[PDB]
Amino acid sequence: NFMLTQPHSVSESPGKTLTISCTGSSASIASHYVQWYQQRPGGAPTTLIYENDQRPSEVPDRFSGSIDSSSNSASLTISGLKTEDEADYYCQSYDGNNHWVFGGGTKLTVLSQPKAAPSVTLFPPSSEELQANKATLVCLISDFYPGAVTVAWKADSSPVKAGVETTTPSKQSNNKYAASSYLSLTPEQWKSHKSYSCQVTHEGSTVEKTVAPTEC
Amino acid sequence: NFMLTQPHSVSESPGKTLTISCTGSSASIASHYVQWYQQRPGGAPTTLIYENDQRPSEVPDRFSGSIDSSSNSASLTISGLKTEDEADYYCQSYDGNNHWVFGGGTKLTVLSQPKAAPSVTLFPPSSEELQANKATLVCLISDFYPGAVTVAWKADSSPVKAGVETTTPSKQSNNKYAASSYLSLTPEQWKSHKSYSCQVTHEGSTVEKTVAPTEC
Ligand code: NA
Repeated sequence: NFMLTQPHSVSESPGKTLTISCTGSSASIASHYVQWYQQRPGGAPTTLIYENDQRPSEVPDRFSGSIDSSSNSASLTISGLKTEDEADYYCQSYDGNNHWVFGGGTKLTVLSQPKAAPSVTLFPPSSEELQANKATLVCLISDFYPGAVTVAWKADSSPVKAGVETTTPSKQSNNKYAASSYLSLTPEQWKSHKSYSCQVTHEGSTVEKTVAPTEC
Repeated sequence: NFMLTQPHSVSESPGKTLTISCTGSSASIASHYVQWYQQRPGGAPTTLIYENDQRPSEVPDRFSGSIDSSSNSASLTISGLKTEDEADYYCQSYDGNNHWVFGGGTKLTVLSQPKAAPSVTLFPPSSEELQANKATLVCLISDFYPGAVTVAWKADSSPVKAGVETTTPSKQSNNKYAASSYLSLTPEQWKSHKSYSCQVTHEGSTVEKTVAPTEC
């Protein structure tokens, strides 16, 4: 039935303005009231926006709500960004039976350092692995900021989904993020295809790397 | 100066008995009092044991602390593991100047599913990488539970710390955990050494793979 989708992450420098979206599925977003909550790490969530655009008195005017019926979305706009705004933000509404429905949440990053697109290194199966009748590709994703990427794999052009595992991005020692996606297959599938590809999307950046069985 | 070392992770089925050890370095464990704190996931830390073995009345008698001067260690024992005992555990004492000294912390898991040691797949630098005057080794760690590991690299037989980056464990789709570690070298250092090793520790069990520079 009805479900709410939010972006995983949003970013902006201090003093500027960003916006978090909340897109509904299977039903109109305008059918029920939409709420917005801020969740600092540990502690009670605070109500920022209720009934689409009404704001509690203790919430500053920087936070505003809106509803766009054209895109079936709710929007939380935050101006005059401060570092204290760094938190997780949730949108909430009701389904057909007036039962609660929440979004996945959005990590707000107040940019403290230069942005960085990831390095994408694709590894073919090691000879040791292939001697053990096993085959796994590893897509290493390193040195990106903020820490939100989506990975897509391809075999001989067509995309694959079965056998794909992607780890949650975690921080390296230089305050940048690292992650890795891996695709496990049988050695037959590995050789029965001309090439494999791993495609990483990081905001408006897309890198795709391609490997083929070794000829050496 | 004075340091306190705990195992990284421990686990056991409900109802059994488990001991977490805290070994001191550079000074005697019997010189100052030892505390044991418990941090449940997402909660505030509380005092389990203070002054080596004194127990606050609100703490169940299933907890107990001891001191062993022969091994220069303090130990927390939990008789009859309960589900609410799943938490992080810390030992704490003082140095010669009576400043706080904390152990590294131990993650305790009450087993809800079978324990599974990790698979460790070690990848050498690809040709596409060495073509670009770059070299990265990737250690893929997958299919383990509980989700807690520590990774250590070695060049030939000496431990290497510069260039290591390890990601945090992420829950795969089969309800087990995966993680990765990578070591970034120059193509000169890769060719110079005769072998590289990645050592993964999972609750006193260690898996360790080795690769050597072979042309292609
Ligand atoms: Na667990």
